[PDB]
Amino acid sequence: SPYLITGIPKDPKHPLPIRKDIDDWYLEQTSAGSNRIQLTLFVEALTVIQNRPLNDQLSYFRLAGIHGAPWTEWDGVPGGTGFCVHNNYTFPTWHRVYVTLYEQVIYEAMLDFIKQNVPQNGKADWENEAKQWRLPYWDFARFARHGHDGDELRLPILVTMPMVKVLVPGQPGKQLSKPNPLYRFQMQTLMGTLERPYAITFDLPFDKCQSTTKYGLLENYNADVWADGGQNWLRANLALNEHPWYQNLDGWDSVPTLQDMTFRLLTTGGLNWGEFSSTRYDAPKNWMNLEAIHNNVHNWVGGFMFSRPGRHDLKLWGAGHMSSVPVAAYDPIFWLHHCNIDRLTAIWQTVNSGSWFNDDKSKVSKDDDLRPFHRFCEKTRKVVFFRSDDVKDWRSLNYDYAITKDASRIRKEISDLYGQRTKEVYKDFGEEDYILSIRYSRYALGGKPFQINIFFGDVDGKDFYDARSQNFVGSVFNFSVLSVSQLPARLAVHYYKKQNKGEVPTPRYVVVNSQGKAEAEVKVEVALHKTEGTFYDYRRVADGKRAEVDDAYRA
Amino acid sequence: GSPYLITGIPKDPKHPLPIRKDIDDWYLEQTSAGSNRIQLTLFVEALTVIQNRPLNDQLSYFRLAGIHGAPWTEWDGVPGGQKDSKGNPTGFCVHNNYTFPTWHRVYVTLYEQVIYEAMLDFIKQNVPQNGKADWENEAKQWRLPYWDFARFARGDELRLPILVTMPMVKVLVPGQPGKQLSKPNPLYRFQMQTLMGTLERPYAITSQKTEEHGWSFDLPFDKCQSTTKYGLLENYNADVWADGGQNWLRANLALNEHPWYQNLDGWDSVPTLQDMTFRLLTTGGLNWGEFSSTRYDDAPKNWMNLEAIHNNVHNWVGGFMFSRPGRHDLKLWGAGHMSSVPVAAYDPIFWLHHCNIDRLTAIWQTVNSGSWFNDDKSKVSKDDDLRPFHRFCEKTRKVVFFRSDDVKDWRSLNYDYAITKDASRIRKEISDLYGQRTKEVYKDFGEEDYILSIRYSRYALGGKPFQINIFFGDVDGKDFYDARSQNFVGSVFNFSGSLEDSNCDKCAVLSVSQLPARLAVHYYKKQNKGEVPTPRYVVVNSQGKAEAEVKVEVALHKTEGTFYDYRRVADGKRAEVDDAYRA
Ligand SMILES: [Cu+2]
Ligand SMILES: [Cu+2]
Ligand SMILES: [Cu+2]
Ligand SMILES: [Cu+2]
Repeated sequence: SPYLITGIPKDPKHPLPIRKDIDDWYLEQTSAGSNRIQLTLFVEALTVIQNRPLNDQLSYFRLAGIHGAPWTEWDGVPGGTGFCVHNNYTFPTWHRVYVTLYEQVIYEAMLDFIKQNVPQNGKADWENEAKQWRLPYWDFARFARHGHDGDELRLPILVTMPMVKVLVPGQPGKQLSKPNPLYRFQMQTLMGTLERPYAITFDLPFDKCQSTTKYGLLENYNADVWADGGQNWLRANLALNEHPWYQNLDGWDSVPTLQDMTFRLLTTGGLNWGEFSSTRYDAPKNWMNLEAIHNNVHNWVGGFMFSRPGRHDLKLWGAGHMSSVPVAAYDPIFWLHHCNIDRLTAIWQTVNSGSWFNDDKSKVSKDDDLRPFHRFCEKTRKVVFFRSDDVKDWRSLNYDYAITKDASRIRKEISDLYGQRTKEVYKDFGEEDYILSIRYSRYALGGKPFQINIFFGDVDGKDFYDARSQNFVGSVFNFSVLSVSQLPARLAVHYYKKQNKGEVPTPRYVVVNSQGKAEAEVKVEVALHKTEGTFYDYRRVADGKRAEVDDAYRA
Repeated sequence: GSPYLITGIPKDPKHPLPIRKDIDDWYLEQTSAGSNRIQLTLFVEALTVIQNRPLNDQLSYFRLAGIHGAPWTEWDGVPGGQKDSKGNPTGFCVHNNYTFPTWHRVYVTLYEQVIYEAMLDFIKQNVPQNGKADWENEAKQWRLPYWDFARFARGDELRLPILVTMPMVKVLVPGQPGKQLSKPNPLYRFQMQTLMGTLERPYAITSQKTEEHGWSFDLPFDKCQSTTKYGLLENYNADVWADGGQNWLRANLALNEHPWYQNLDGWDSVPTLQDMTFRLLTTGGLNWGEFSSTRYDDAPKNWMNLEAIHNNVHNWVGGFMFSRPGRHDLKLWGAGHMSSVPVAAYDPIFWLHHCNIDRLTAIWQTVNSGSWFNDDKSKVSKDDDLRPFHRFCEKTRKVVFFRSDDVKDWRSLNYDYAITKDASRIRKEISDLYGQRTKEVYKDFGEEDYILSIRYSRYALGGKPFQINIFFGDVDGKDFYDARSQNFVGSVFNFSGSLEDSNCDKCAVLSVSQLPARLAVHYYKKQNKGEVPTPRYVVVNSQGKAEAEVKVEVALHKTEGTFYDYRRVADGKRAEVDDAYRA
């Protein structure tokens, strides 16, 4: 302390190693053409980091603690209202440094593991693998690879495995199945009981969790179930593949909204940095932003609803860490999600070279200290805080992405990964585009999170939640001066028009809280906009209206 | 060593006949203000010890579970490797025969006894001298809790036990009052150190894929290190199958299966499992052969049987479909150990399920006291050796196998159930626990009853499992699976295994179930001008495809007045599905 964040140190033998897609990396590592060493190193190093004591500021707990709860100091920097930047233009750059911190800590732990565990004849080889390793990213917008015995988005293979097989150093040809540190983070006692001042202690019972969970916290189950609510990865995958309700009807092709949004984000030109970088709002075509997409992914991975009114056999609710800004960083997938958010930023930067804190709005924030992150400044000869300009070129942190390495085919790569399905399905219909604009206050529920669901047509007063809900079009999640997001609406409008003799729909919205109830006093500005031509001159064509729900479902 | 005499927990005169408690009530008591938490600690610690015993210890968890089915080895000196008349591997368990309840009664007792013996060891080893008397007192009161699968958990719904849904559980630290430690919960799952397909010879869990003859399973159980509920799905990386998880919410959903229409607005629901259980316990006049088994030997009202209900619960807890054809974002399939005869006993909930099956047998015996292997068909099986379970015959002074008469009075094994101890109240208790909701919902409609009869062959797919789904109305050709499927009425699961005739001479059978249909008929009539529905059936395999060649006799029957004299009113017909969904 101060812990100097440098990125993995430069070695001439390892020029700008890449952060790989975690699925591609896992498949590579578990093939006979791999020594399986990088997999073993990541698992063993992250296990050590997770098991470190709380007084160790490089423990997993304390590293995750930087983001939000328990709101303590870190690296001598006063804390406590966490350190993470949200709803501001430094959202991408603060998180760029945070991810690099995690990567660097893991690398250092890998080197220690080698020193304590690897025989002499293997040390050079194991060190060599550690120096080439970079933190993989979870490509949340790319169709998963599978046997096809359709295509869908998925959580990483590794995140869905409670156990993982790794090498046993010193015993050639021997492998052992061990608990997988990417599956969850678990402490030895409930997090609400940790020694002061680190206790996690909220309208979700995170104090009653020993393990991080995805969708595992539901009301009206015994509280001891919450100690480890499990990883409902199939449910998370379902949420990640959110799309309009009509697409589940026979005869229609589906397009995951997350992929459509990500394709739009990467291919739409002309945004300034303030528009791209954040939900912050002090041109609705420009409201598709990195942070809003990131917010929905948090929601879809973790779940935010603890309850639902009424009677339901099929229960699609359930809450978990990733939906909650104070505790999301405890879930190991947090870091892989943010690794991809960093990749998306790098891609956008590559195809928008001039647009860096350029506009009058974001310019104010450019020189913000990115607390609590320290580095040694070459220009002033002293320890300072990171600033956004320090990480404009992510390569200065000694990592890269394949997609930005060979950027000569970047637009082709973007289309191949994120645009094929959208184009395939859109091309069946007329050359017009529709988008939804959404503007809200993140503070509208006193700071509490909520979800804004939009519908075209009649709203089921007892089912206004998800893609299973009649006439659902899409959602915007308040992960928590206004905030904005954008949704694709082209295909949902087409369907509505087919049922309603060509009429444009009124966007109807419901604001849903963590109890699954509709909030009547949260203002949301929603509008539908149309342009001629396909997205790959928008005009407002319908104003939003709040939908009513059943009395028992009202907050 | 051998023989291991199965006696039940030894008699302690301080506590003459302790009760096997409802596992949720017991857990709630053990964690409530006022409780010492000693029994919970003992069960967790003892079961953990048993689970960690080596494969060559026949009292290890693995070897006890191994008695039921795979890997089909010897136990207590009784040889394994049995093959049925078609060459299929067969284990010791009895299915589709009238000794189904009595074989399993002894099996559950074995488990309980082994756990109790491990509790005494734990106390002698870990508990300080000044606390040994108190801990021994609790161990001697403990009996294996039952999972009441048909009781609303504390709207109302059926649920897996609280304890089974907890990956971790807090237990006492013996030498330190007030102190607890969270430990992995041995009731959540059973996990070995390697994939079960790679265990030391001869214990590996392997299918007949590289065997000389027979069929046993095709789900990738050889690729599991842990037992799983709904965790095995096709088109995911095989490393996910090492531990597919406990999808307990999905299991709860299956356990609450009811007709499709009940999810529409304005309708009250009744869980079919509870309605079936209430019918099973209250319908008079069945003989032992009718009650005890799915086995049919040559009146549909008497086709509601213990084994069929048990079969459906196996399916609902574990899942049996590995895949589904076509495009589906919401994935309701997924398979696991409890659906599969060869490996179900590895899942710790198996024993709690069978504990309740034993309790249901005891309840039924209590209110049908003159019906014990009483009919010509079942009397033939009364004296079968319940291999591999040994006991001492006092009369001949030799070790013999258990036989059904030895366990007619379960109290001879030194346990009881609250519901059979206070027998004067038994019918009121059955109503309070299993009948209140059925009666409240039925009362809104006409005074008449409808039931579906189902007769099938367990061996229709060469031993493979399948599920028979019944519908009233048009069947969705891409969705013919469960309560989410349009017009679904109910299901019958073929908990399939070998022919279990290994000892028969070479030179020398149908199954039945019954479904409630009253409420579904009411809804169908409401949508079709009062028309009586033709039951439509689809036979579904593990790949989620319809088997057109599996023959099923389905009929709808009606009586005047409520069940709490049936006449056939419609015959069933097979429904076709989409071409891509056809086997
Ligand atoms: Cu953040
Ligand atoms: Cu985030
Ligand atoms: Cu059995
Ligand atoms: Cu069974």
